[PDB]
Amino acid sequence: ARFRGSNWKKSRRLGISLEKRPYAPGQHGPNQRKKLSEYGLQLREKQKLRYLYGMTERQFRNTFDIAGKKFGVHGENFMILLASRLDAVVYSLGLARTRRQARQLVNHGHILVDGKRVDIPSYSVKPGQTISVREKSQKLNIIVESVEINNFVPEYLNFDADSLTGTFVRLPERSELPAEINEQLIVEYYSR
Amino acid sequence: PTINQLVRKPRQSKIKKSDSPALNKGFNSKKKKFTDLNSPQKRGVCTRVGTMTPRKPNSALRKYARVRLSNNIEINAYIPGIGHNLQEHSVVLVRGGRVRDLPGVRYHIVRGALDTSGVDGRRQGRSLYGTKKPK
Amino acid sequence: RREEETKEFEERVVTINRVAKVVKGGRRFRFTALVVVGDKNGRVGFGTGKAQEVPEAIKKAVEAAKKDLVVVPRVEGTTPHTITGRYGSGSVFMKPAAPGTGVIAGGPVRAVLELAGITDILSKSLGSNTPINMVRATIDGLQNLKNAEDVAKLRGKTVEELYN
Amino acid sequence: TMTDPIADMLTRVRNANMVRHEKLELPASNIKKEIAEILKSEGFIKNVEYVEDDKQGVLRLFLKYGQNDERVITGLKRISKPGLRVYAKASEMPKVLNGLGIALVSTSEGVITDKEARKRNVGGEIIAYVW
Amino acid sequence: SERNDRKVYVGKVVSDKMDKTITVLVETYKTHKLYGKRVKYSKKYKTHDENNSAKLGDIVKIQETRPLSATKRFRLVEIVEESVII
Amino acid sequence: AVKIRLTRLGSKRNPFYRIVVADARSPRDGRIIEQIGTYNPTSANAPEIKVDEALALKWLNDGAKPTDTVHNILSKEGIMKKFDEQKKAK
RNA sequence: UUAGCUAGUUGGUAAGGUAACGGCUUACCAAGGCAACGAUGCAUAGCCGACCUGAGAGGGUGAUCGGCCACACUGGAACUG
RNA sequence: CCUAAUCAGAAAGCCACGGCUAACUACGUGCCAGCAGCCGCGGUAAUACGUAGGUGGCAAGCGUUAUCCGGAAUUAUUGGGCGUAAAGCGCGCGUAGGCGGUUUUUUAAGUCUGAUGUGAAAGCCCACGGCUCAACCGUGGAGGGUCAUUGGAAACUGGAAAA
Repeated sequence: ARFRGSNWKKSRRLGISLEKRPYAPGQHGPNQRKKLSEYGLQLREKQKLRYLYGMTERQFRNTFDIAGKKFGVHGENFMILLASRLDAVVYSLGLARTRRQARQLVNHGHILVDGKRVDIPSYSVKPGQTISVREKSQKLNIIVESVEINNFVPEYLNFDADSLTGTFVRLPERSELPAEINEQLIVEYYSR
Repeated sequence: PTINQLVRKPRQSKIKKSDSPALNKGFNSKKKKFTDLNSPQKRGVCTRVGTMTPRKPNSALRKYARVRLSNNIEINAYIPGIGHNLQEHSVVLVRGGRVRDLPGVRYHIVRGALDTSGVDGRRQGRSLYGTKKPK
Repeated sequence: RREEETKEFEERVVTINRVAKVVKGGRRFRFTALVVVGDKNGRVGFGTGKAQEVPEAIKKAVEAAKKDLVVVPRVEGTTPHTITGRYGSGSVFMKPAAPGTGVIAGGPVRAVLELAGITDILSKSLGSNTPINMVRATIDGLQNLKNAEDVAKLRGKTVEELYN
Repeated sequence: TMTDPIADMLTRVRNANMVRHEKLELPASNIKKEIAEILKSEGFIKNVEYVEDDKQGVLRLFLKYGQNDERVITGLKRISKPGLRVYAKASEMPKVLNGLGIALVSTSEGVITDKEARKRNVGGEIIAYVW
Repeated sequence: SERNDRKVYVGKVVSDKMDKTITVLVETYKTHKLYGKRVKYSKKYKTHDENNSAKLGDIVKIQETRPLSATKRFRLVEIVEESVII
Repeated sequence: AVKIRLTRLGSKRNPFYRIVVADARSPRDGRIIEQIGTYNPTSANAPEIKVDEALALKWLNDGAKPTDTVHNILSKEGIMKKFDEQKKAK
């Protein structure tokens, strides 16, 4: 159950962007609903980080606690890890219009991480790595459609747009990653 | 207490007790002793199906049944769900769990595993009470 | 003592009870509610009050909250050291933490510490589970908490020879 | 019969804190003089003055108090008490209150504060925390 | 072979009422896993004399020798202190 | 009755044998005495193999019968050359 | 709410026997030995590296995997080696 | 395993929605049927029974049951108490035991400290490498003794001797 939902109703709940948005989903949606307790705030933050990349919880906890291994602060490490996934590297660099397009691009295998075939969106990208587009498939309608627009480029990731080659450079952070979030609540959620 | 007074006694605990006092099953056959075999559930032949009522403040004709188990013990267990496809001499699988209706019954059978067939009168709690997904 | 509405503030309610006074004939009730008040930058205070309605009672609690105030000795987004709070069997225990951990505690004491501007801190409630006593014990622990400069002035020696 | 003199001195010190009196009187001892000297060297004791009369002691110490009459410590107690004696290695030696407080510890070479005891990589039997 | 300085255990005598054999009471004190305090529990090592040389109440040390009889192993090496009623 | 032999340790498809001294009565994957080296049939042609070649000479000089498999690797290494240079010299 | 247990037991001598020391077994002499710091009995149980849990001290378990032990329808015995 | 070709067409559900605990509306029912881990619902307008819609959690898994730990500081050495809440026996004499006034000298058993051997390997942790990644495996490291031997210290505990 990686992704087969509308993914808008959830964003309607969370108030986040990857007419109808002022309301709440469902019949009892648009009118007054319950308040938010601390547990609800923490769950909301968890979902607001998880549905962003479309991965699952049994993977979420593992990704969370493999970020608990290295030194430094905990949250920042968690986000620099979860934005170090393959789909984050593909989309946040500008090879798509949303996060799920990257998932279908990687599971298809259109990308060539280190110029090699890979069939998982969960691989961990690393510095000193490049990424290609399986040059045989560098000219489909969707790919060249998405690349032309200079949507955005952070300074820890590069481009040669005509060559369609991205590459990791430096460890990112919340300062270089858009869609900024709260770290204390989400780490506190996995305490109790 | 003082440290030496604590050395010369092992700091005894308040060891708990079981909630399913027939979680245990005695030696089946070829023996007279009772084994400590543990199980999450036991089968059994029901020698009578009856019905009783709880104490105050609840009021309802609650349906129960006494069952002879594999370990040749005698317990009581109420049948949940709508409708019961049991009677005397009916074998049945049994779970564990207490009900506050009245003591002398602290189990409840499982619906759909044994002779006790699942009731298809439900569509929401189907994975319990033996109901299968309808189409 | 010396309430101020000049700084920024963040009202935060801990609990509400329906509390009753029995008389001949009917049965009179009067809602109650406790609150904690702080600017989450190093200043905090709790509050209590009672009224026949929710908003008036919580307003009373808040207006009485600013009148009792706490200096909150803080350092590096954490408490300077570890302590144990004790007030009327409502014991409580706090301990500093490496950055990135976050406040972990009970609901009321989480609200107390989140609203006093502490980011990363370790603690666990003990003894009684009623919010009021453990919150008051938490504040008592913050009252008898000291920092390096608060002690280095007292002792004849200085900081940089004794430091966390 | 008195089971422990260190317990007596620390109870005298704390009971002097609760009422605040500059002067106190207590039968001295070599370990008592040394720990009093270290107390003065931390900064908690204003002055030290040993006296002699038949036979031991009696160690008279001058307390310390802040300008607003504020007690310097927030607690004081021992760790090594009879029946359950305790010891502490050099690395395992505890940092009570870190720099804030100190940890009096008796070593093969003498009694010193917690710091020097971890610097020299020689531990010993702790006696009392203070903070 | 010569590699062991045999396990020398001091102790005292408890009885002498058997031929060429005594019952040395070795004494030590050992800790507790749960707490960290010390307490002494005794043992009674039987020992092989030559001519019942040791006395009752003596202080002596012993050493590993070999299995000599039914539950008696150690031999004496040197009597430490011998005296009369104190 | 002690011989150089291998103890496989890999999981399902990439086995990882170990070079180690052992008695023939012991299980292949049971107890051992002292480890020397290891073995790996995968990831490289020629494979990657390590060897003590300092205390391994001790066990060959005081007695052991390495299998012909071990003969292959040690002859490729040439320490068994020094072993026979020590033996057949006199 | 398991308080006395032990008579080859404990010690010696001699011999035999065992790869070996040894009441290991014999005959003689002696009455000691074990036990509140828990003998003996009863009941259960193979043990361990570890596994699970816990912040930590601890608590529970002995499935795979490796080490040691005990056993091969039940009881007794011995040849080979 | 790879090449090339073809189709979104074969591939998704389970629990819960009064509080705890994130998630409400209608109808049926009306102390009946039933729910129930607890507090507890239902005798005619049930957000708690059943059903429908909607929603939340989770997922090729999900819920129940049994068992164990945590929570449980509810065996409390770290980390509990004994006026009234369970807990000071009726008290006395006293063995074994536990504990120990002040100072000096001395021993170095405890203690502290260094080395040596050892605590198999696998495992836990750390770092790296290899199976497309992860799982896993390997490598190496640290860690692990209430461990033994031995070189030093003597404040403290202990042994001896002297005030």
